[PDB]
Amino acid sequence: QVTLKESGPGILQPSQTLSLTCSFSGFSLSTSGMGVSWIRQPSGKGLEWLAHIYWDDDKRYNPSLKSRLTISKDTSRNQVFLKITSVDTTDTATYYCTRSSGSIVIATGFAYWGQGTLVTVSAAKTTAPSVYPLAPVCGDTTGSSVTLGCLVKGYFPEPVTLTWNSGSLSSGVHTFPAVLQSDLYTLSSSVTVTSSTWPSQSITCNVAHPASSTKVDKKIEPRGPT
Amino acid sequence: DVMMTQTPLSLPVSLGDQASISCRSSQSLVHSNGNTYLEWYMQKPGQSPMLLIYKVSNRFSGVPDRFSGSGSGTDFTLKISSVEAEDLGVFYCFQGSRVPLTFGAGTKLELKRADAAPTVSIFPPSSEQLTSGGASVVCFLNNFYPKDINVKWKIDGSERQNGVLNSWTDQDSKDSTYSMSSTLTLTKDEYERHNSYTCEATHKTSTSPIVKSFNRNEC
Repeated sequence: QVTLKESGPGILQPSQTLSLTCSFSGFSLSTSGMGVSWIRQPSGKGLEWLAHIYWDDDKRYNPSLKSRLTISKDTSRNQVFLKITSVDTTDTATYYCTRSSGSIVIATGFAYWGQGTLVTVSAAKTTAPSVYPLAPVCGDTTGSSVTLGCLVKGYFPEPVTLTWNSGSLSSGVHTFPAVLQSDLYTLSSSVTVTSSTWPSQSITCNVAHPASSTKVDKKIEPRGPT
Repeated sequence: DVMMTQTPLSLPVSLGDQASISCRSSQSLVHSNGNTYLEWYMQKPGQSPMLLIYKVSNRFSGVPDRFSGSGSGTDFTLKISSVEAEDLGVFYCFQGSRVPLTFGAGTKLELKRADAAPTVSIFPPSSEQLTSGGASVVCFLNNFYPKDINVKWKIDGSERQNGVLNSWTDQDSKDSTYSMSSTLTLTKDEYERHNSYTCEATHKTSTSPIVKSFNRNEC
């Protein structure tokens, strides 16, 4: 019955203004006891409360962001807004909107939450991944199964998608979360297959970076002595 | 600000187990009125947080009787009497007494299983990467438990700490293990200045470390 939906640009550069919208249903903002809070979560990390707006247009902000924050409402349109000025790198987070219990006194009871929208703040320019195939050491291991790899280095923004043999090599696969090397992202993936499979058959790493409209295929091929 | 601290930050659990998480705040949460505003939210991967317990001891509507909360003032506890799979994720205590509103950092309830040693794989720089000036040496440490592991890079028997980037998966859905990727990034020139490359894992499954090494020149 009660729903919340957040929206806004997913990428900004430092110093720009982020304007987010919370669109909702199932309750109205012009009834006593109703409140909408904005909360953010950097990836991996914990929640941080930002602002709260009340049924009567009373407001409350995080003092640690106060000068940059403005919480606003369009009660008619079922819309709650936030404005964050002078964005910097650390404003990179998923931004949630949430309504409180709906009783009377409101700083608690966040029962209904929106989906959350990802905002990333970066001065980085769009950059296609460099994709490198990772062949086993130039050696002679006699194991039943073999591990191969694929390194995806120096891209912006996320996401990248990475499959093996066009998604038809699925298990034995560990694809790691991207990490941020100096404005730029990097990730890697491994496959473990049977030694009778490889190099006897073709294993290729497939990488798409939608944001830059690139697809790269990289065949894993036995190393040479040089 | 009120400082919510949670213990422990990770709790390995078997399905069926009792679970207890503590929340200590930096100051009393009793209002001008006698009622305390201490809450417990939970969050599953890819999903938004959910409210569980409010006013210390009161379950939200539709929250199973297995979820129990107790305490006052400064130390609080959340109890789950029989852990189910749907319970796995992160738990946050929360205060709404004083502005700013704050959450604890979270407690990850995770699945227990038998210890496993990681399968370690080391990978020399691809010739394609070298051509471009860079030299990444990559090490996969796959399917281990517990999640606590440590990686050491050594070049010609000397430990190397700088230019190392690590990444860890979430606990696996089918085998309850964890995996880690560790990349050492050098310049091509630095790479070529040395010979021996070693990725070293220390993990409780053995007193002796699992290492994978290669030598640049002779292969």
